[PDB]
Amino acid sequence: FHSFSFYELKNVTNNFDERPISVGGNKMGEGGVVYKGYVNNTTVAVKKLKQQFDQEIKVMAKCQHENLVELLGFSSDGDDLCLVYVYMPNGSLLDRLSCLDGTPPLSWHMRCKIAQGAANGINFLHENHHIHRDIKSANILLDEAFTAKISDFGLARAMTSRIVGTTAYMAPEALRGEITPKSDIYSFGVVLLEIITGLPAVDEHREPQLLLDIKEEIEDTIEDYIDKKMNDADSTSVEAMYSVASQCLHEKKNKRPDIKKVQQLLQEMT
Ligand SMILES: CC(C)Oc1cc2c(O[C@@H]3CCCNC3)ccnc2cc1C(N)=O
Repeated sequence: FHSFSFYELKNVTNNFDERPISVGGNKMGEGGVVYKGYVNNTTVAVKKLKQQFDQEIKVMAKCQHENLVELLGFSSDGDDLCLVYVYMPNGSLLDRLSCLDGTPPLSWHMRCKIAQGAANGINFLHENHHIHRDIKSANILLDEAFTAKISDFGLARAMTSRIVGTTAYMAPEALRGEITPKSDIYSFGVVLLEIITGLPAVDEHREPQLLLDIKEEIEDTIEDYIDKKMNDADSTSVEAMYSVASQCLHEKKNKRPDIKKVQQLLQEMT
């Protein structure tokens, strides 16, 4: 990891121009704020935010995998804390599912590669005894070849008083304070429902507001929910991915499959 001085990161991000890229600024998104930078011949991602910063570096130093984002460097010039990453041209899975900024809809073929890639990333994390604690489509980034790269390891862990994560993706025991890798499985089940439907996990102007509630709705079909912005989706593979998501979303943590089974099932699907 390269140690950058804050001034270097100031200059490459147009003094952290917080305006969105579309408006002429450098902001890519927020969780801290993510800025586009240009360091020499390289386009980079600069996250300007301490325990979460030290944890992000700690996890990245140990975890290097093609389905995890790569940390290039950092900056800790007192007050301001920055994390520098390899640039992901196709942004997040959330934005590609919503076709934000007019990007074309992802094909079913591509969606299957993304789901498999994301499962391989979680498997590496779990094999290396790490619980992500914030698995969501906004944290699944896409490179130039649409290779799934898991991001945001600031809250990662090797019961708690401080409950953290994204409510719409969280398992019941996670909402209660339990720290378990079985909780990441549940959240991935929500991500698989987003991949199938193209619907966000939460929508205030929707019935049901929460995507995970459609599983109970179907248990009373998935064909009605399949993303219509695809022409290469076959019922056999869609139902097979839904079966994986359904198993992931079992409300009883011990009845959910481990990431290795999830990988195996996603492999058997294609
Ligand atoms: C590792 C991380 C800093 O990298 C990125 C984050 C991105 C993003 O972040 C949102 C806020 C943080 C939570 N995720 C959503 C949205 C859209 N595109 C993003 C591209 C990158 C990248 N490295 O090119």
